[PDB]
Amino acid sequence: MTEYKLVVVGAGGVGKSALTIQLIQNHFVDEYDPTIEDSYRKQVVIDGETCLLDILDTAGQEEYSAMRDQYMRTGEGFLCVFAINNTKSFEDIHQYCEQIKRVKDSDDVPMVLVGNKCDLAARTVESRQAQDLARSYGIPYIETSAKTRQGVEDAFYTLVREIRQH
Amino acid sequence: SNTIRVFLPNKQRTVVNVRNGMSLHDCLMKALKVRGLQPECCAVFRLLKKARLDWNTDAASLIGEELQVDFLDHLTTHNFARKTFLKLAFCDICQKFLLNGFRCQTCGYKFHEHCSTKVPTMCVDW
Ligand SMILES: Nc1nc2c(ncn2[C@@H]2O[C@H](COP(=O)(O)OP(=O)(O)NP(=O)(O)O)[C@@H](O)[C@H]2O)c(=O)[nH]1
Ligand SMILES: [Mg+2]
Ligand SMILES: [Zn+2]
Ligand SMILES: [Zn+2]
Repeated sequence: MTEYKLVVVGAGGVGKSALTIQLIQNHFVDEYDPTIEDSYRKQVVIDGETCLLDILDTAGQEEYSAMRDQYMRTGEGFLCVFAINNTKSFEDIHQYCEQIKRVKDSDDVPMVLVGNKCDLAARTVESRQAQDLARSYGIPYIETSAKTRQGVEDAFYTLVREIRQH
Repeated sequence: SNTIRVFLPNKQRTVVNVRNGMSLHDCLMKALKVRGLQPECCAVFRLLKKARLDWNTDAASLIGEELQVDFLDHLTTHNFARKTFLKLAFCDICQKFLLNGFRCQTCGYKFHEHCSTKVPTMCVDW
């Protein structure tokens, strides 16, 4: 099988852990316990091939920001997550991606922009604004909701497809 | 900080938060459960070259330490293979008709391709 070193980044509280745990265990985490570093290995079948996803759940707190430079050179693909009900998280993910391309020293890094918490009706970030940012980086954009599991597999599978070619 | 670095099986790791009075067996339950693991199938060390600890150990007794959780002696990891079931079979997740899907020869788990993420993480019988 093929291994993929996925990394889930984003500001605090956007739903990174809830998205990852939903993918591997189909539970929905409604508690918010902050993450410092969480490693998950789950075997997956994407497009007929057996994939072992080594997903790295990172810390969104600004205290562990020095770890960004570390895992943004190890990971092969990055799931850059924000909360559609949080405009501050949408511009926070703007510099997450810019930081990725700089420490990867590349203009072609596998990334997937992900707007989370789409089950909520109090949206403040339009998809037009998100696809604007995604098209400017040449990366896909996928709206997800860790609660209803909408588009959860789509977002993780799309990043694997981006790494598979590259 | 009240944090403990813990290295989990199948080459995984986490960093748990510690509350005074809370146990070690309870502090690592969530991390072990979301990875398809059970603590009473595992033995927790504390790295020194490792010292075995009892699961009832106070989680405050090892703050700032680095632990590791390993399996007892006498399985893990699936071996998925494309199989097209001629014998009348159904999926093991949605229980609906399964003719063209995947199965792990080691576990015997059979499922559709879109029914892949709901397969248990750990695999038995090696
Ligand atoms: N309604 C709703 N709530 C969500 C969704 N995703 C996460 N949440 C909630 O938002 C909170 C934060 O979730 P969490 O996964 O911990 O976010 P995080 O990005 O991992 N935080 P950190 O960066 O500190 O580790 C939790 O209360 C969780 O239940 C979603 O899609 N919908
Ligand atoms: Mg988290
Ligand atoms: Zn198996
Ligand atoms: Zn099925």
